[PDB]
Amino acid sequence: NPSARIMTFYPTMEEFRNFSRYIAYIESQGAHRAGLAKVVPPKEWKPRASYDDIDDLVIPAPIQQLVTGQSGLFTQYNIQKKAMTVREFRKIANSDKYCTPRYSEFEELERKYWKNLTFNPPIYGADVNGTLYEKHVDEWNIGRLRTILDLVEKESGITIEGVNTPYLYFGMWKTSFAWHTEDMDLYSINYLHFGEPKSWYSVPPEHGKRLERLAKGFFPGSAQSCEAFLRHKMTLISPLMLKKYGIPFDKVTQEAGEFMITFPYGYHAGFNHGFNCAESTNFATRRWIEYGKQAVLCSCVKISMDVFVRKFQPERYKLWKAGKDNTVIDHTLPTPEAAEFL
Ligand SMILES: Nc1nc(-c2cc(C(=O)O)ccn2)cs1
Ligand SMILES: [Zn+2]
Ligand SMILES: [Zn+2]
Repeated sequence: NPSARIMTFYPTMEEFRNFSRYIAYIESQGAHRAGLAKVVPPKEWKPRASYDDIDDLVIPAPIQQLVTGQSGLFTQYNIQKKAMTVREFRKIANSDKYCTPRYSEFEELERKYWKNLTFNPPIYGADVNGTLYEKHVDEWNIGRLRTILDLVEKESGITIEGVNTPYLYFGMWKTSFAWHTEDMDLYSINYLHFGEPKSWYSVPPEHGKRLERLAKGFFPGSAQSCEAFLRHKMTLISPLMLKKYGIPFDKVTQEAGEFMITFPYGYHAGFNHGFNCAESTNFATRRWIEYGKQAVLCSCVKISMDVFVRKFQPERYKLWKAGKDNTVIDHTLPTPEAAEFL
């Protein structure tokens, strides 16, 4: 993948049964270079029979997304509103004031998003604790992926909501997710259960530092206030701005029934086309260990790396605790679990 373009994968039912092995396969294919990959599930796979029984589901803290800024540079302020049901959210979403405008091609809707981002603030039904998967679904179940991230809960019982538990996101037109990498630079999985599409922008992890540098120049007050202010998830940057400053990036639209995988240190941002619902959580592979050790956290979610270093890096353990671990990450290298596909 020399241009680090977003790749799409079509596993068979057999390939879909082992989650961790398929992540290892897409890395041996070079998917991790883009920082984002699309996975289309087998036609015989269904995580839920129907979504017509969730109208009374409560969104306890919906947020009004106020956006301030100009010239492709914006700050998003999330204003907590009173709790509302899925039914109440959907009615606002499909109303004359908040529904999706007319569009023939993506570029037209994308132009409309960047032109009207600061106007008529929408409501995002974000960070809802929960799952939409039926109990019996064993394949790609966001509630129980069985990766090495499970070690945190196994050893302490500690749960970090949205990180080692699922989050639901009820979107509407122009709802957004700002530029960020995951907590502890972990991997993420996002499934679009139903509704209108979700568009994504990604910056390859091998160019991640270029975006950080650009963000520091444009918001110097924030950079002096926090070591990793992009973790506040308030910064919106248009693709025209990334193009102007030579930041390599790619874009993709996720449709209902599709998965998106984000990779360690893979910067991403995007927006919802209209009323929809996504389910998400973080996960890990052996390659993540180094990212978690080297991750720059908010200085204004921290996972203890000790258990991971002791279990998967005992040879490099003594050097790390002393502070002499001078390991440099090669963002092009696939996870060691990919060896069988190479
Ligand atoms: N670690 C985090 N990742 C997110 C996040 C949200 C979305 C979404 O709203 O669709 C998509 C991708 N990442 C938010 S906090
Ligand atoms: Zn994310
Ligand atoms: Zn901070």
